[PDB]
Amino acid sequence: KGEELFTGVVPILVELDGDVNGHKFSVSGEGEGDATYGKLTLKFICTTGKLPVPWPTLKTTLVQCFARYPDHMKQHDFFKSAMPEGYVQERTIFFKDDGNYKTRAEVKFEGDTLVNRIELKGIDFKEDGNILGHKLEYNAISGNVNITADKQKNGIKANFKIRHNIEDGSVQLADHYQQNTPIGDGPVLLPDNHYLSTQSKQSKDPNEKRDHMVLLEFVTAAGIT
Ligand SMILES: [Ca+2]
Ligand SMILES: [Ca+2]
Ligand code: NA
Repeated sequence: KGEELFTGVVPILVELDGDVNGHKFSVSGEGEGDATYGKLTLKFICTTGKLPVPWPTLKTTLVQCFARYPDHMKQHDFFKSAMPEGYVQERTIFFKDDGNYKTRAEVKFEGDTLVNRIELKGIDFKEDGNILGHKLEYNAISGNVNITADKQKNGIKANFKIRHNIEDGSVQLADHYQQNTPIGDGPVLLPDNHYLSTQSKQSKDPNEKRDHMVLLEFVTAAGIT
Protein backbone atom coordinates (compact mmCIF):
# COMPACT_ATOMS: atom_id res chain seq x y z
CA LYS A 1 0.00 0.00 0.00
CA GLY A 2 2.81 2.52 0.91
CA GLU A 3 4.51 2.06 -2.56
CA GLU A 4 1.27 3.33 -4.30
CA LEU A 5 1.80 6.82 -2.73
CA PHE A 6 5.02 7.33 -4.79
CA THR A 7 3.93 6.53 -8.40
CA GLY A 8 3.90 10.29 -9.20
CA VAL A 9 5.67 13.57 -8.34
CA VAL A 10 5.27 14.20 -4.57
CA PRO A 11 5.81 17.65 -2.92
CA ILE A 12 8.42 17.51 -0.08
CA LEU A 13 8.76 19.67 3.04
CA VAL A 14 11.80 19.54 5.32
CA GLU A 15 11.99 21.36 8.69
CA LEU A 16 15.13 21.12 10.86
CA ASP A 17 15.94 22.56 14.28
CA GLY A 18 19.65 22.32 15.17
CA ASP A 19 22.04 23.03 18.05
CA VAL A 20 25.74 22.50 17.22
CA ASN A 21 28.07 23.39 20.13
CA GLY A 22 25.31 25.78 21.36
CA HIS A 23 24.89 27.46 17.90
CA LYS A 24 21.07 27.19 17.43
CA PHE A 25 19.64 27.39 13.88
CA SER A 26 16.68 26.33 11.76
CA VAL A 27 16.39 25.13 8.20
CA SER A 28 13.31 25.03 5.95
CA GLY A 29 13.33 23.02 2.72
CA GLU A 30 10.88 22.54 -0.17
CA GLY A 31 10.89 20.56 -3.39
CA GLU A 32 9.58 17.39 -5.00
CA GLY A 33 10.47 13.70 -5.37
CA ASP A 34 9.79 11.26 -8.22
CA ALA A 35 10.57 7.73 -6.78
CA THR A 36 9.92 6.20 -10.26
CA TYR A 37 13.29 7.82 -11.25
CA GLY A 38 14.90 7.97 -7.73
CA LYS A 39 14.90 11.79 -8.30
CA LEU A 40 14.77 14.62 -5.70
CA THR A 41 15.00 18.40 -6.28
CA LEU A 42 15.08 20.61 -3.15
CA LYS A 43 15.95 24.12 -2.00
CA PHE A 44 16.91 24.73 1.64
CA ILE A 45 17.00 28.08 3.49
CA CYS A 46 18.56 28.87 6.85
CA THR A 47 15.64 30.76 8.49
CA THR A 48 17.68 32.00 11.48
CA GLY A 49 20.34 33.89 9.40
CA LYS A 50 23.78 32.40 8.57
CA LEU A 51 24.09 28.62 8.95
CA PRO A 52 26.76 28.00 11.69
CA VAL A 53 27.99 24.77 9.99
CA PRO A 54 28.73 23.99 6.34
CA TRP A 55 25.66 23.07 4.21
CA PRO A 56 27.32 19.81 3.01
CA THR A 57 27.44 18.45 6.59
CA LEU A 58 23.58 18.66 6.78
CA LYS A 59 22.78 17.10 3.36
CA THR A 60 22.32 13.48 4.56
CA THR A 61 20.13 14.68 7.50
CA LEU A 62 17.89 16.87 5.38
CA VAL A 63 13.84 11.10 2.51
CA GLN A 64 15.01 7.63 1.38
CA CYS A 65 11.36 6.77 0.59
CA PHE A 66 12.21 8.50 -2.77
CA ALA A 67 14.71 5.68 -3.68
CA ARG A 68 14.11 3.91 -6.99
CA TYR A 69 13.72 0.25 -6.01
CA PRO A 70 14.09 -1.97 -9.10
CA ASP A 71 10.93 -4.12 -9.65
CA HIS A 72 12.83 -7.34 -8.60
CA MET A 73 13.76 -5.55 -5.27
CA LYS A 74 10.31 -3.98 -4.44
CA GLN A 75 9.77 -6.45 -1.55
CA HIS A 76 12.89 -4.86 0.16
CA ASP A 77 11.58 -1.20 0.25
CA PHE A 78 11.06 -0.62 4.04
CA PHE A 79 10.81 3.16 3.52
CA LYS A 80 7.67 3.32 1.35
CA SER A 81 6.07 0.33 3.14
CA ALA A 82 5.85 2.45 6.42
CA MET A 83 3.85 5.19 4.58
CA PRO A 84 1.65 7.06 5.09
CA GLU A 85 2.06 6.79 8.93
CA GLY A 86 5.84 7.07 8.38
CA TYR A 87 9.03 6.17 10.19
CA VAL A 88 11.45 7.53 12.75
CA GLN A 89 14.96 7.96 11.25
CA GLU A 90 17.81 8.29 13.81
CA ARG A 91 21.54 8.78 13.11
CA THR A 92 24.88 9.35 14.76
CA ILE A 93 27.33 11.04 12.32
CA PHE A 94 30.96 10.91 13.55
CA PHE A 95 33.18 13.56 11.95
CA LYS A 96 36.69 12.12 12.04
CA ASP A 97 39.02 14.08 14.39
CA ASP A 98 35.98 16.27 15.30
CA GLY A 99 32.45 16.30 16.78
CA ASN A 100 29.32 14.25 16.12
CA TYR A 101 25.77 15.00 15.03
CA LYS A 102 22.89 13.03 16.52
CA THR A 103 19.63 13.35 14.59
CA ARG A 104 16.03 12.25 15.16
CA ALA A 105 13.56 12.74 12.30
CA GLU A 106 9.93 11.81 11.63
CA VAL A 107 9.19 11.13 7.96
CA LYS A 108 5.47 10.85 7.05
CA PHE A 109 2.66 12.22 4.85
CA GLU A 110 0.78 15.37 5.89
CA GLY A 111 -2.06 15.13 3.36
CA ASP A 112 -0.32 14.85 -0.05
CA THR A 113 3.02 16.31 1.19
CA LEU A 114 5.98 14.08 2.30
CA VAL A 115 7.36 15.80 5.43
CA ASN A 116 10.78 15.33 7.04
CA ARG A 117 10.80 16.93 10.52
CA ILE A 118 14.25 16.87 12.17
CA GLU A 119 15.99 17.64 15.47
CA LEU A 120 19.79 17.79 15.23
CA LYS A 121 22.24 17.96 18.18
CA GLY A 122 26.00 18.47 17.52
CA ILE A 123 28.67 18.29 20.29
CA ASP A 124 32.47 18.04 20.69
CA PHE A 125 33.31 20.18 17.62
CA LYS A 126 36.67 22.03 17.43
CA GLU A 127 36.21 25.84 16.95
CA ASP A 128 38.82 25.80 14.09
CA GLY A 129 38.09 22.30 12.76
CA ASN A 130 36.67 21.83 9.24
CA ILE A 131 32.99 22.18 10.41
CA LEU A 132 32.93 25.26 12.73
CA GLY A 133 35.89 26.63 10.68
CA HIS A 134 33.85 26.31 7.42
CA LYS A 135 36.74 24.63 5.58
CA LEU A 136 34.57 22.34 3.36
CA GLU A 137 34.06 22.57 -0.40
CA TYR A 138 30.50 22.86 -1.75
CA ASN A 139 30.08 20.54 -4.78
CA ALA A 140 28.82 16.93 -4.68
CA ILE A 141 28.30 14.03 -2.25
CA SER A 142 27.91 10.31 -3.10
CA GLY A 143 28.04 6.95 -1.33
CA ASN A 144 26.44 3.56 -0.73
CA VAL A 145 23.91 3.23 2.15
CA ASN A 146 24.36 -0.38 3.48
CA ILE A 147 20.94 -1.53 4.82
CA THR A 148 20.13 -4.56 7.02
CA ALA A 149 16.87 -5.69 8.73
CA ASP A 150 16.37 -4.87 12.45
CA LYS A 151 13.61 -7.42 13.27
CA GLN A 152 13.62 -6.63 17.03
CA LYS A 153 12.39 -3.05 16.11
CA ASN A 154 10.33 -4.08 13.01
CA GLY A 155 12.74 -1.75 11.13
CA ILE A 156 16.19 -1.36 9.48
CA LYS A 157 19.75 -0.31 10.33
CA ALA A 158 22.22 1.28 7.89
CA ASN A 159 25.85 2.42 7.84
CA PHE A 160 27.91 4.36 5.30
CA LYS A 161 30.86 6.75 4.99
CA ILE A 162 30.70 10.22 3.35
CA ARG A 163 33.97 11.96 2.37
CA HIS A 164 33.48 15.77 2.34
CA ASN A 165 36.20 17.52 0.31
CA ILE A 166 38.17 20.09 2.42
CA GLU A 167 39.37 23.31 0.66
CA ASP A 168 43.02 22.05 0.96
CA GLY A 169 42.25 18.98 -1.27
CA SER A 170 41.98 16.59 1.72
CA VAL A 171 38.82 14.83 3.01
CA GLN A 172 36.69 15.12 6.08
CA LEU A 173 35.23 11.69 6.83
CA ALA A 174 31.66 11.50 8.25
CA ASP A 175 30.87 7.95 9.45
CA HIS A 176 27.05 7.48 9.53
CA TYR A 177 25.11 4.98 11.66
CA GLN A 178 21.34 4.90 11.06
CA GLN A 179 18.19 3.26 12.54
CA ASN A 180 14.63 3.44 11.13
CA THR A 181 11.47 2.38 13.05
CA PRO A 182 7.88 2.51 11.74
CA ILE A 183 5.50 5.02 13.39
CA GLY A 184 2.35 3.00 12.55
CA ASP A 185 1.22 -0.64 13.12
CA GLY A 186 0.79 -1.55 9.38
CA PRO A 187 3.12 -4.39 8.28
CA VAL A 188 6.46 -3.10 6.82
CA LEU A 189 8.95 -4.74 4.41
CA LEU A 190 11.90 -6.12 6.33
CA PRO A 191 14.68 -6.31 3.69
CA ASP A 192 17.52 -8.59 2.71
CA ASN A 193 20.92 -6.85 2.86
CA HIS A 194 21.24 -4.31 0.03
CA TYR A 195 22.41 -0.73 -0.55
CA LEU A 196 21.22 2.64 -1.88
CA SER A 197 23.58 4.10 -4.52
CA THR A 198 23.10 7.84 -3.77
CA GLN A 199 24.58 10.91 -5.43
CA SER A 200 23.78 14.63 -5.21
CA LYS A 201 25.07 17.90 -6.70
CA GLN A 202 24.89 21.12 -4.59
CA SER A 203 24.37 24.52 -6.25
CA LYS A 204 23.24 28.12 -5.50
CA ASP A 205 20.15 30.04 -6.73
CA PRO A 206 21.66 33.14 -8.40
CA ASN A 207 18.63 35.30 -7.22
CA GLU A 208 18.84 34.10 -3.59
CA LYS A 209 20.62 36.32 -0.96
CA ARG A 210 19.55 34.16 2.04
CA ASP A 211 21.98 31.42 3.16
CA HIS A 212 20.70 28.44 1.13
CA MET A 213 21.44 25.17 -0.70
CA VAL A 214 19.90 23.83 -3.97
CA LEU A 215 20.17 20.04 -4.33
CA LEU A 216 19.61 17.55 -7.25
CA GLU A 217 19.82 13.96 -5.87
CA PHE A 218 19.41 10.50 -7.47
CA VAL A 219 18.96 7.43 -5.25
CA THR A 220 18.74 3.83 -6.58
CA ALA A 221 18.55 0.54 -4.63
CA ALA A 222 21.04 -2.17 -5.68
CA GLY A 223 23.06 -5.18 -4.61
CA ILE A 224 20.43 -7.88 -5.22
CA THR A 225 20.84 -9.34 -8.81
CA1 LIG B 1 28.36 25.62 2.99
CA1 LIG C 1 40.60 18.30 -5.38
NA1 NA D 1 7.65 8.90 -9.22
